[PDB]
Amino acid sequence: AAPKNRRTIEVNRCRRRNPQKLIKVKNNIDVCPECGHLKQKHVLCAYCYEKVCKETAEIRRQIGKQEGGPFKAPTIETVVLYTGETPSEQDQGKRIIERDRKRPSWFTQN
Amino acid sequence: RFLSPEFIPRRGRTDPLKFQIERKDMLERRKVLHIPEFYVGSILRVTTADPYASGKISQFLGICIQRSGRGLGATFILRNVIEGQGVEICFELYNPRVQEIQVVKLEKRLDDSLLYLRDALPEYSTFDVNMKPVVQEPNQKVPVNELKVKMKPKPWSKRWERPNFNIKGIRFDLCLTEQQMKEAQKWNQPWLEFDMMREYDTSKIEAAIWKEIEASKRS
Amino acid sequence: ISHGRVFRRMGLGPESRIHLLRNLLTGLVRHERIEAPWARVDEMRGYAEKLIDYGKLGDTNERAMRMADFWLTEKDLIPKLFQVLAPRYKDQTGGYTRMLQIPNRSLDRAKMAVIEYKGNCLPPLPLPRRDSHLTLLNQLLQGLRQDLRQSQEA
Amino acid sequence: AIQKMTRVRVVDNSALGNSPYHRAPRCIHVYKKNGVGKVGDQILLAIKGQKKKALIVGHCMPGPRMTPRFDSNNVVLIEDNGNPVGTRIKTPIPTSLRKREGEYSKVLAIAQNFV
Amino acid sequence: KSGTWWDEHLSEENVPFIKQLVSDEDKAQLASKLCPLKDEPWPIHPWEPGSFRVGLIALKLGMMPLWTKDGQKHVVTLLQVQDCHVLKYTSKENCNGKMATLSVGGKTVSRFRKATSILEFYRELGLPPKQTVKIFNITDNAAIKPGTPLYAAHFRPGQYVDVTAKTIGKGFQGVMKRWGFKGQPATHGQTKTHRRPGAVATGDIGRVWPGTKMPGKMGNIYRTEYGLKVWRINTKHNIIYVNGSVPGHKNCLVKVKDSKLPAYKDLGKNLPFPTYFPDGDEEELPEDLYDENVCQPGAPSITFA
RNA sequence: AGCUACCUAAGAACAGCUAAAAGAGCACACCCGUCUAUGUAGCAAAAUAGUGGGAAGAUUUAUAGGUAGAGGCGACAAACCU
RNA sequence: CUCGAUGUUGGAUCAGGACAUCCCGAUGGUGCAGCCGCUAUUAAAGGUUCGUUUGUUCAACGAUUAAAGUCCUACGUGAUCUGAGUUCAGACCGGAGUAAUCCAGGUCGGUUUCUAUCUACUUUCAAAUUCCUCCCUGUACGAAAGGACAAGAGAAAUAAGGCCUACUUCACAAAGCGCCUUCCCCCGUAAAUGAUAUCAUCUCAACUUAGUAUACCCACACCCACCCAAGAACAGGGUUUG
Ligand SMILES: [K+]
Ligand SMILES: [K+]
Ligand SMILES: [Mg+2]
Ligand SMILES: [Mg+2]
Ligand SMILES: [Mg+2]
Ligand SMILES: [Mg+2]
Ligand SMILES: [Mg+2]
Ligand SMILES: [Mg+2]
Ligand SMILES: [Mg+2]
Ligand SMILES: [Mg+2]
Ligand SMILES: [Mg+2]
Ligand SMILES: [Mg+2]
Ligand SMILES: [Mg+2]
Ligand SMILES: [Mg+2]
Ligand SMILES: [Mg+2]
Ligand SMILES: [Mg+2]
Ligand SMILES: [Mg+2]
Ligand SMILES: [Mg+2]
Ligand SMILES: [Mg+2]
Repeated sequence: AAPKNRRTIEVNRCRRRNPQKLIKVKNNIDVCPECGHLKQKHVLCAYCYEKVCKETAEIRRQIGKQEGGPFKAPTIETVVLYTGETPSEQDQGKRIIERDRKRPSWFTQN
Repeated sequence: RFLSPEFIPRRGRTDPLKFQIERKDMLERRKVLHIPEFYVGSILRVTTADPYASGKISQFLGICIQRSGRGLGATFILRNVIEGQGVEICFELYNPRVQEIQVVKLEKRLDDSLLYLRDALPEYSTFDVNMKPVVQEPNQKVPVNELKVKMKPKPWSKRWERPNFNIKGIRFDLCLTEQQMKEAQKWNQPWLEFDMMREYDTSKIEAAIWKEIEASKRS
Repeated sequence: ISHGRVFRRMGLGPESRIHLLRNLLTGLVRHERIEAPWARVDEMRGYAEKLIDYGKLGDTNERAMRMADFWLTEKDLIPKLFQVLAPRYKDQTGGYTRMLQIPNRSLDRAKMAVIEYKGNCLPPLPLPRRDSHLTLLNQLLQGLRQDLRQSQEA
Repeated sequence: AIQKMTRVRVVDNSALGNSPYHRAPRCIHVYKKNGVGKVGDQILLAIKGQKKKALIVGHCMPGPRMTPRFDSNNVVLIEDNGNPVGTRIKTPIPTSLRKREGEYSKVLAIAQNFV
Repeated sequence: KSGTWWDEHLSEENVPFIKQLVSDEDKAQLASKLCPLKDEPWPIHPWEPGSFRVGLIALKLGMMPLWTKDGQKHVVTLLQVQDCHVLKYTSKENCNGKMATLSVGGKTVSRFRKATSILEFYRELGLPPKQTVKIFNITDNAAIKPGTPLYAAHFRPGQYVDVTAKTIGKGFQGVMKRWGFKGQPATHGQTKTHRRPGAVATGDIGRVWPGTKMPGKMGNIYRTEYGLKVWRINTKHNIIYVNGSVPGHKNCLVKVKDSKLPAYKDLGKNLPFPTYFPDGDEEELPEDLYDENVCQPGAPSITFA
């Protein structure tokens, strides 16, 4: 099967610009109250998620340095401590991960 | 506690009210007709009203090879060899024409279905129609007859050696070579054993079913 | 027609799907929080909950040990399951993970999720929170509730 | 259950049905509109190179519940009158055939065993 | 201008409170309608030949066997009457048809997911919204005051009903599954042609006739099953037991109506008219009404003799 | 005549099993291309998958050389000679 | 008309139409007692089998059937299939030719491309047909032999439309081999009364008789997200399971 005739630009403009083919305006965008950047309502904030991921990566590099090899996941819980912090009573017997910076305001010591 | 298998419904989107209402009719019919505990592998005698039988009553004795269905439609298949002719009947547990179900011999087998007896030697499907009931002691474990049957030559009605069938009560060593057994393992699905999401836990369903059974008998 | 079909068709087939879901679940047990395409994380989430329940059976349970051995492809994680993760969730009866949509993947624009075991040592995810009870709407409703409580006592 | 080309087992004691032959007896017609024979239906056989009517008295295909299912497809040779060709049927046959005493009085008369 | 759903702006504390509040209100709106005869009903006329009464909306619970005294097995479909009420009356004059109509509603759903005009309608009626609403052509003497509850015992064993629902949706289907076309041989040379329509017209006309059977969406349309016998009514749970199968999936809503097949014309002489009013009924019905031929569960075993 | 037909010089390969005289059988590597499906601007200006025929021989194959269009070469198919 | 191509005999698939009707309906005649026939008028809603054989259409034959209709549709339909045949290159037999070759004479073998631009169409539409058994009845009808019919009651098949309780293939489901439901008409004639033509006359006289639907659908959010028995996308249902 081949076209019997060329389709005119008038026919093609009626197909290409049909409201079905047009991009739709989104109405679920909003400002993240924590950082002020934009986000979709049902999706996490890209900026705040990245901030959390950058620190998770730093903590994971510390976990890597302590374990020092593959197949060495510990059999006890872990705690992340920041400069100026000490193990509490409930952090005894836990693997301690030391981060050389101040605790972020958003990563509360629970 | 033995809960007869037709009380545990299959997984699905059925509204639980429907199984409750159905259970009430199954339990009322059980007041009229005593439905005894039995398994695939038990020898049973079923008496049924038959408008065309002599005396208008039929009696069949056979080995239960299948228990299937749920609810008031639930059935079992009895199989016997009679004058060297294999025969089997699918009985409806709750059909009001059933007059009596007698457990001649209560026992369990290595498999949950004995459909492969259709391809076993006739002896393993032959049971005397006048055999007397074996007494079952109280509070004794149900016996598991560990008979591995000998088979007729291939082809069989189904490919019983394939892993999907998971049959343990066949003397495969006598009827199949090692090369024939190696081919069948190509259909093995070792991951299926570990698919946690496929597991259907009916423990909490049975607990509530037991409360209904006890409630009906209490009143 | 796919009425009532509860599982996805992923990977290269049924064994391949499990192997994908197993690799993901293994990563979740090591790192406590992974990101991956949203549907795979959705499909894997059911198994991650079931793995904890097997861990709560204990390492002396032969069936649970056989299940853990299949699902955890790095064997140091088998002692972690029974001795770290499961004791962490002994009080809970379910809901051991939380799953959240994150922005689409850059390269192929795939819908993505982040999934984590609850109670892990990582920095908290920026979870969504309901409006404060102090908003105009929630204060009008609060007034409504207490007015009822007053009349309910009568 | 029984259709054209189905090989049947003649279970009455007819000489025609029990004499050895190089070709197994084979249904060549089912006297039913849809062409699928069940218990109580008549079929035409190609048996020993001849054509003989038979009555189906058992088959391997599942029927309704409470009815017997046999390991073989069993027939009884009949005449165009309905009269049995043999005189003894040892193998069991369904009691449901006793609903058609009108048409099959003589065939039921030679039946020893019922199931 | 952005969209909003009912709980978007609510706090952790107000969400449980609002759910309890809306649920309690619905339960009490339904409880306020349980005595139609003490609430100034419309005239209760006697049944007459040529008279047409209302039907119901029920939910398909599932299927079940029953047996008749003859020993015959019949399968039946359980239809549960869930919160069926009359909603609207339209006079013969305003309907634009030859009959008056009575609008009935089926299943309670969420006020949070219904349109405002619909919420405005149900607020004026004083009921929670219904999932499905169906129109029933009635004769003038069969009108019921809107808000009146309808029950399973509106129907009686031995009667016949027509049941209408949407069939199971099967999506886009080929001609074999959709129309029973034979397709083409599996082997013997066939090239990429096993499940196709074949020819769709003749060469001469140069077109395809309207109505030609072709691949397309299958199911998910309203069918009626005519003339189903009511075997049993469970009045406690409001279950109708109709003979056989009815269109649709379990847990779908069905329209149950007195059968319009001619054999069953003017069999409503002994049926409740205009409907069954349990509050008016002097003697409570038993939990189960049975057709005479049904083997009841506790009845003794059949014994042909 | 770096393809292909045929030839020259001088090389190379051919597991296991059976039988044992071997243009024997079974069967790999290897050579071929019977049948089916796929593919038909292909993955491919002839392929892919399966199934096949042969596989110590008139076998298969690397290298160099020879025969040239009124011609060559040919277990004649008017085959093959970029 | 088409040789800057309208390729394909039979088959498969799906069938649209005619009526000159094979069957089912209603009539008239009969060398029509009855049962079967034969012949004509009306009727195209519904239906019109499976095999052995031949590439076959055709025919023969075996079993049936209410019946196994005749025809047209580019010898309907090959951008849907098949390729036995058919009809290029290879080869064989017989014959013809000095030979190259040839022969509606046989024989074996022999590449069936196409991603759909336009037109058209893609849930018309929920009214159903037929056989058989019983019964009427061994009655009517006949010397007998035989031997029915507008009824009545059943039980089926097929065709539509659904569905999954059980069985089966299976297994949160989809299916059939399983189950459930299925509801009007039709005109040819045959007869009264009765004039033109004071009888008669069924009447292209006026006139009187046989003898003319219902059901389904139906209110309208947010249109964040999630779920679904809804679904290609879209749409739809649910979330008082956010
Ligand atoms: K031409
Ligand atoms: K070709
Ligand atoms: Mg012969
Ligand atoms: Mg087919
Ligand atoms: Mg091709
Ligand atoms: Mg194909
Ligand atoms: Mg060889
Ligand atoms: Mg050569
Ligand atoms: Mg030659
Ligand atoms: Mg030549
Ligand atoms: Mg041209
Ligand atoms: Mg047609
Ligand atoms: Mg043609
Ligand atoms: Mg040429
Ligand atoms: Mg010669
Ligand atoms: Mg010659
Ligand atoms: Mg060939
Ligand atoms: Mg040829
Ligand atoms: Mg095309």
